Amino acid sequence: GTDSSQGIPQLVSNISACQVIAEAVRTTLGPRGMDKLIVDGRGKATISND
Amino acid sequence: KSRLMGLEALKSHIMAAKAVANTMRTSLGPNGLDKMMVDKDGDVTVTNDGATILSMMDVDHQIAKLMVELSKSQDDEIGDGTTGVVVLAGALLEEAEQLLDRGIHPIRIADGYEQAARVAIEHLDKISDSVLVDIKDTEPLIQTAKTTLGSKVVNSCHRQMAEIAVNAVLTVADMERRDVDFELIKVEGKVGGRLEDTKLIKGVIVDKDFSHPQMPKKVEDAKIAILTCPFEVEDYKALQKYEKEKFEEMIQQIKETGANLAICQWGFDDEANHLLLQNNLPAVRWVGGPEIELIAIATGGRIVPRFSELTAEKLGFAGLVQEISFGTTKDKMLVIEQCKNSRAVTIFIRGGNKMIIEEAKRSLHDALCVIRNLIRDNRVVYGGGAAEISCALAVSQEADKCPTLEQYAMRAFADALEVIPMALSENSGMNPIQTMTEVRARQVKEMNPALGIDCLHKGTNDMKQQHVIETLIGKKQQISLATQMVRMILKIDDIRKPGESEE
Amino acid sequence: DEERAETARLTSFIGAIAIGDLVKSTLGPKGMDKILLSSGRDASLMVTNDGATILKNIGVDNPAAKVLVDMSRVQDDEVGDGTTSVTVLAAELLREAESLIAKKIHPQTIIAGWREATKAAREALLSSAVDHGSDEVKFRQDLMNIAGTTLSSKLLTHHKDHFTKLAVEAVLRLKGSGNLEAIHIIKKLGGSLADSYLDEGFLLDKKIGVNQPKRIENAKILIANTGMDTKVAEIEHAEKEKMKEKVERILKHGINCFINRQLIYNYPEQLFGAAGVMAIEHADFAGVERLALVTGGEIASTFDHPELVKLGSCKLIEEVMIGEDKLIHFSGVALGEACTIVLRGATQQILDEAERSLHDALCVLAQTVKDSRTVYGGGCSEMLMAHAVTQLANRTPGKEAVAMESYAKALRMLPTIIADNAGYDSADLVAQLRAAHSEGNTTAGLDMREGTIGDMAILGITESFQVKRQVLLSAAEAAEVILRVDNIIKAA
Amino acid sequence: ARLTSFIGAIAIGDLVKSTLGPKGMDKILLSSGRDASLMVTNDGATILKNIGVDNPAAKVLVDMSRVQDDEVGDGTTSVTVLAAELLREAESLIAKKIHPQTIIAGWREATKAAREALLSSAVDHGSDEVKFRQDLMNIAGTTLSSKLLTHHKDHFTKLAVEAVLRLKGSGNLEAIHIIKKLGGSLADSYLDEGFLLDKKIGVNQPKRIENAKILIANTGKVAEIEHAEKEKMKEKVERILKHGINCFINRQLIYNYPEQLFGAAGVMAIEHADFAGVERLALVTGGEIASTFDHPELVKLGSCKLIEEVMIGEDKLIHFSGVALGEACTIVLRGATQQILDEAERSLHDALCVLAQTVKDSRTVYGGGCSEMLMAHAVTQLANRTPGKEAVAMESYAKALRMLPTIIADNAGYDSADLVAQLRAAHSEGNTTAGLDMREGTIGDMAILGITESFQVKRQVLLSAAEAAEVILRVDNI
Amino acid sequence: PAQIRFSNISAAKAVADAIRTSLGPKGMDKMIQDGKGDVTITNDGATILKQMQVLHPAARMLVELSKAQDIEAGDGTTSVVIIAGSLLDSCTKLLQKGIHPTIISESFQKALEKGIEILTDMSRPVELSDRETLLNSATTSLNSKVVSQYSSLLSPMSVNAVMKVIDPATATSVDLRDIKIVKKLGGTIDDCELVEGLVLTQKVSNSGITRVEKAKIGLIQFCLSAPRAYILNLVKQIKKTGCNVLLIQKSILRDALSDLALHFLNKMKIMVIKDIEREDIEFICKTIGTKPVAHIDQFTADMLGSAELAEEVNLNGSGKLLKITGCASPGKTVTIVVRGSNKLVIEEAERSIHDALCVIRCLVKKRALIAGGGAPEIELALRLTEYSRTLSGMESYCVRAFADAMEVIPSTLAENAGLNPISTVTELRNRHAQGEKTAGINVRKGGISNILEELVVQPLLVSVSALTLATETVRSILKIDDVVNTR
Repeated sequence: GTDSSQGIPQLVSNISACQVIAEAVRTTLGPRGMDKLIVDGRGKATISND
Repeated sequence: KSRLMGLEALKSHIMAAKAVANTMRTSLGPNGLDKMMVDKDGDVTVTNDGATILSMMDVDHQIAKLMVELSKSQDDEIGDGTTGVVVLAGALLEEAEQLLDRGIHPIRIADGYEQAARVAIEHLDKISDSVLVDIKDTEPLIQTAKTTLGSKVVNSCHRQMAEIAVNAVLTVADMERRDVDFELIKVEGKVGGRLEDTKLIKGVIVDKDFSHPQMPKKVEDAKIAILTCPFEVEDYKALQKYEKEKFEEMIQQIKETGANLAICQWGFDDEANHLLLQNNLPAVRWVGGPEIELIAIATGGRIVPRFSELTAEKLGFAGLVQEISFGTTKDKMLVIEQCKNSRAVTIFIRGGNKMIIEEAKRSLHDALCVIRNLIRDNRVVYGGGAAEISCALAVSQEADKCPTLEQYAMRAFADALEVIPMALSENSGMNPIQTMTEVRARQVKEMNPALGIDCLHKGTNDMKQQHVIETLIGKKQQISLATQMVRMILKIDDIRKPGESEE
Repeated sequence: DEERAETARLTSFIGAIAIGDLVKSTLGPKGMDKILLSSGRDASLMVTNDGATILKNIGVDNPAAKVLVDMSRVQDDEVGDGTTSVTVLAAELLREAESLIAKKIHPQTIIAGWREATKAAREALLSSAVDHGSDEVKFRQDLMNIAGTTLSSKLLTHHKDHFTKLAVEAVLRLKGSGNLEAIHIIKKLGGSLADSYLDEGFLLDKKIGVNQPKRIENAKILIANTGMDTKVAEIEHAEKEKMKEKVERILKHGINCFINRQLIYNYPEQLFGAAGVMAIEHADFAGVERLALVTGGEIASTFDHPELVKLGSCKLIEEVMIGEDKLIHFSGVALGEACTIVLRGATQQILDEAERSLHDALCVLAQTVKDSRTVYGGGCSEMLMAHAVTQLANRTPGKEAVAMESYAKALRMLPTIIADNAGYDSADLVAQLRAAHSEGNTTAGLDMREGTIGDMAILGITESFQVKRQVLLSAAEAAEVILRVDNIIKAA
Repeated sequence: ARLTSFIGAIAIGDLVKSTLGPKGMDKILLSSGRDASLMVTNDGATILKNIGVDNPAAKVLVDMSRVQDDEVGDGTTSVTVLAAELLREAESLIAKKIHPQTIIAGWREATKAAREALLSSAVDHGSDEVKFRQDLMNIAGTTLSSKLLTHHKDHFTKLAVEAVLRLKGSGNLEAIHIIKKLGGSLADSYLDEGFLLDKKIGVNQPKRIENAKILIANTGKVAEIEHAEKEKMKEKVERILKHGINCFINRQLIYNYPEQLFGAAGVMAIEHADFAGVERLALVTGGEIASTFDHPELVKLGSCKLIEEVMIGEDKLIHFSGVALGEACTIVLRGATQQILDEAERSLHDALCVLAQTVKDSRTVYGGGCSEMLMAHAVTQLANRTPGKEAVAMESYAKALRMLPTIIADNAGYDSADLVAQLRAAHSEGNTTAGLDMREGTIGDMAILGITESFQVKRQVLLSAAEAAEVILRVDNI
Repeated sequence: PAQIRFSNISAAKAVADAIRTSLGPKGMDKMIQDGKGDVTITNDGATILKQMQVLHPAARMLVELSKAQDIEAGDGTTSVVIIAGSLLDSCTKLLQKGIHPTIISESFQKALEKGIEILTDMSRPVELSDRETLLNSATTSLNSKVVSQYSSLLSPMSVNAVMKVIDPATATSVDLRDIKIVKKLGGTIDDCELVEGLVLTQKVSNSGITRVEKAKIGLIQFCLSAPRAYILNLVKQIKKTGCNVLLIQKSILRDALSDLALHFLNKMKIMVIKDIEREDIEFICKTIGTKPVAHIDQFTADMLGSAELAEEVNLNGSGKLLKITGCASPGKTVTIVVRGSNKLVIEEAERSIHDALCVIRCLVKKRALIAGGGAPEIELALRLTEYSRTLSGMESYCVRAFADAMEVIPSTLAENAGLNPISTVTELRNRHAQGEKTAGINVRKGGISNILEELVVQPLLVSVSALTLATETVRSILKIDDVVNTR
């Protein structure tokens, strides 16, 4: 339970939101980057490094 | 709340994936505990081959879905011993987790396993004491097919069954291109019968009905049709004029064309066929679709369902003159064997058990890979774990003259290969540790690499006299397509699952 | 539907042991009847001492127990009676095996012990399967012994005399090679089990009425297609014209009897009687098969190609009325093998029970006409198997010496439960029988009509070898089949 | 309440099960949290002694092991394991609805056959036949199992082989004697002739004395009668100078005015030794025990000839030599820990007790569990003969006799399901001389390898185990 | 095994004790509003058992016993339940003592045959047909009702109907097959007649001639329908042959004989009666000899049934009934033409005539008679106790267990008549052990005396059949040891 909609909480929520989406693509940088596997939900397995 | 990520992701998938391996590691070896298969519908059967086990099972975690996806891409490669790829998957993943305990990055573990595989396959070529002259090897092919049948009493009819196998690989032996194609499907399994009635017929006996149910079946002539002709009182009088028309135009177009045993796939009235019977020529109503190639290869022709294209050189074709009661209590089936040889060849199985049907199709296909690997690349390795111990010793030896941290992968690699003689010895009801390390000591004191694990409970651990024989393509494909997927699992960290609403 | 290692083999063993316990009490000639509810709305509270209908009626969803039920079906279609004992022996072997896994013995060693133990029991059966003189020097009472022991928990104790007389005329006349196609069983209602006697045909009368003569001699007899007769009305009318053209094609034979299978309304029957044709509609098709070989008339769809003499030919066929019921005796068949038996009793389950039990009795009698060797029943053969397997376990070294001994216990638990369902003492007498069988050699066994040890060759409780070898082999194979199989998608 | 009796006895038999055989693994005798710190022990006999047993039925098994304890020494663990295994066998027969009295009768008539089948293989050794040595050294070594003292094990067998010439009257276990100090090892024991107490007058008291007639002393207007009691104890020290003695046991405490006045009169007063050594002082030297010593005036004293007291190598290494019955062959090691104090004494008592059983009756049977397999096969053959429900009660009596060489193979680290069963199958035709070797872990000729065991402990195990079984099986309530 | 057998014992004992107070004529009425509103005010336990919501197997087998005892003898319906429930209650002592249920069941079989052979010669049998003692049993049965004033109206009519045809069925015993019964609403109670042959009650109203001496009879079940082809051909066949009295059935459709064919069948004025009763159709055909044929092309010349006098005659002044004599084999079920203006004098007359039938078939299947009302149960409880004293083995108590379970029938008869049950039962035992068999409890006056003077007597086969059925079901429920649902 954490409420964050005032101005400094606004920017803090925004930069935590950019940090998590950066972690979602963090390992894929470089030619030998780590693969991430996602699906569509129905069984369409997609392994990507892009 | 909770969010599983990072290296703890890699910990969670491995204990997932090796759990699947923990299901399959009790199925390794011919003395492995073979295993049921129960559908969601409610059907029940038994299978020993692990590929059917993994394919017809339904898994929940996506790593196991990846595993069965890639191991089904190994079934076309080998099809035999696809269990061992999953066993080595779990083994290398366990040892990779053991290296991850010491802090090594899994990319380094992955390409260290790759370097250890580059030790492994080449040392397998070094210990390759294969016999390459296995072309006219009809006498050792009994021993080749013997270990494939070794789990059952099929060895007691291997004087029939293994000789069926050697005649089968003799007949398919395209001596330059060396392959079973989609046409050369070698199965006619009569559900119901006995051990010897699985026997030598290179022909077509399908469950279709007769021309006439009391017709003299002796159609020696290769003048035989296959029709694409369907059924497509002034209504019935016009249709009966179309019926005697269809006689005097389809059958007279046949008399112009030569398509005589009119095996129609659709509706017809047999009194026209009965008047053909008074003129002494047969014609069957309501026959099956895709068997035109199997019928038509029986002298060398191909699929000819056409009205006009079925000519005197591309007839419905017939194999070899024999007249046995096909249906003893069943309706007696089609004698499509009269004339010449079948290249897209197919054998008579009368196996009453679904197990002996399943093994005599797929172990015959595994022969059709490994006796293909007596022509495509005639390189055999003495199996029964001896290949794995001989390989693991040299992997540990090559883990000495290398200066990197990658060394700890190779020592993690070789011990993982030790799960293969362990599960051979565990499923055979012996001490899994002591038997394998005693065979390893016997190998480090005696340089024969054909000392393995006595799975058959015969005399000694020497695989020469018992002929537990795999091929080098079947070993190399196994190790390489275990490494190529251990690297695949180790390169995947974050399964951000879609629709699983990340709060 | 995934599982785990400790759970799956455990619940498989529990399901198979539960099936063997649900055929435990209905074993031997002292059966405690179980009640088969099918809850529904008004499921009959049916009692039965036969266990084959129980396993037929058990709705089981544990698939290892479904494999056990299926192996009981294989034994049911193989021999008939004994599937209760087969399932009991298989569940007993599994109860033995899970105690060995409790001692941490690998299952493959258990199967390796059970295989050679089964081979030793199979040769120990031949060690005492002596061929009685019931077919050699033609004893009749020993046919009554073998057709009394498999006739336990049944209704025909009056005309077990008649069934054994059919066995005498089977070894004399009705052997095709021991013909299992002559097994022809009919009955109606009114009376009791003392009304079984001889016939040679099925029960359908002249459907013209009593106006059709009885002795319709020379039956050229098969199956027809449609009933005969004289713009939809006009299209069926021209079909009626073609069908009258067809009765003009069948009248030139001179037939007496005929089997027109389809339901015959008025003027088809009228033109049957005008042409002297019989119309018999959908009997027991095995009896029509006996009309197809013992009489001659095969099944047929149309009749356009058989036209003059291309039928089944017989000598004599009649349709009579005896005892104010549709009792029809097809006297005068070409080959006098399918001697039908007619009874007139009380209940309707005997319509299947007498047929299946005469199939069972004639199946084990056919086992005797292939090979009349037989052992002494009452669990004496089971004691012999347990003693032989016990001595072979005393000789054999290795871990497998454990796996044989429990196997011998699985044999020794077989006559105990039949004693346990006898009401008489079980443990003391089976122990005394075992201690006697160890030195006071194999002619001694258990009698439950008096509940004692006694010479079974004197008391004449026989059992055919070909059913006992089948029982031991099928039970051991089913137990090993489920023993090889541990942790899969195996159960829910 | 019959099930919980079996449970309480099975727990006690389990708490000596992993200590069975000389590959046994030690348990922890942790206790009351004051000073409980640690106790490791391979000896299962002292395990049950330090068990605070709760169930009173298990107390019966404990005291049956106590009856086994003072009889021969080691053998409590085998009796307890065999009895708990018999009870685990019997509770399986009870659940099959057999009356306990039939099981008791089956135990009895099975134990009779198992007793006589030991006598069928009663092999006698050549130490009491042809005066051999090593054959009795084997049983003297395997009674020293789960111990350390193998260097001067030959000294233990020396005290054994000198017993049959010197320390047996009827196999006397009173002429044996063990003491030790700390600092050193297995290589310190030697032949001594008594206890370790010294001359006490000091630098003036000489070593060799002439003749030690030896017994017990007493002790050493209110103040004047206190001086009168001093005069009476001074009358005593005048009455002891006219004796002529040279040693005396001083069982009650004494300060310097009695003490120096004793030794100036030539009286060496030995201050309150443990009474077990004073037993050897009573007859093996020959000086009895009293409380008063007024009435021995010249005749009613002790009788000995020579007692000497030397001081060798950091001990009070007194060699009480020259006694009138020169039989008190005393072992003085200088061991490592405090545990060897009771261990060497009790292990020599256990060894030389069954060695005295051999100098009574030197028959032996091969150890390593093959005698257990022979009794098992013997009761199994009788199980195949008699009818009735009691034929079942013999079979389980076989099974505990299978479990006794199993557990010995089990605590050896080796597999035990195979070669115990292989030994059971091989014993039926490849007759009695075969057996289980625990050290190399195989099947071998036990008569060739010489792993034997005294008959007078095997009969005492096999009888008393069934005796403990029949008592607690017949009890059902409370 | 035992935990389900005990539940069977408890359920059958509880369902037997739910009607145990209703034994005897002083058995009080019940009221169970189980289900959805059952006002079950009745003193007879058979209809109580037929409305009992029963889910247990062993509780349902006694409901099967009720109908079995009603089929065999028609009387003693609650007795076969009370004896069985007391026996199954007494099996619990034999189960807890240690006897296996097989020995219990076979010892009950031995006690059953011993009790049957003890009861069968301690009777006072009849020697001939003995119509005086048939009327005596009628005074025991047909009276104590509202047909007590119709007792001489009804008893010698059925006695003479059995005198006419002492019919050879189950060793020349009374079947349900003497001379065919009918019943007509209205009339007086004295308007019953004893007929010879077939009677019809339904309303045939023909103005013309239905009175033919050679009344040819057919059964054409083909009525008329609605699309002329399959309509008039049966009437043309009637004009061919001349079947002047034909019973009509509406098995095809509803417009049975429309005016096209009805005037065709009233140009000779055939007997016309529709919607004929299905169970009595085959009895009508057994009477007549015609064939029950609906296919109009299957009407042959040998389907011509025989009849001598066929009239739509106003029997007893106004009842337009169709009586028929002179048939092939008439006589289908014992004639009492139940006429009554009131409804209760219809239903009670027919029910008491069926009671008279089920007792005279009891009187001549077994031709003995005992003093009913607790006397043979006390006799069995004495003689079987002596026999169980003579008997050895584990059966020696079970027959004794068979004996004490016999004692519930006098005690309930002692309890429902208001007497102190246990003392009157053992006083009856003391009187019987030194006196006679016929001593018992006269419930009709409420006192223990010699019943053969006080005349509460019953035929033997009621008691024999009740003991046989109760021992059979007790035997079966003891042998029942397993149940399984989910087929």
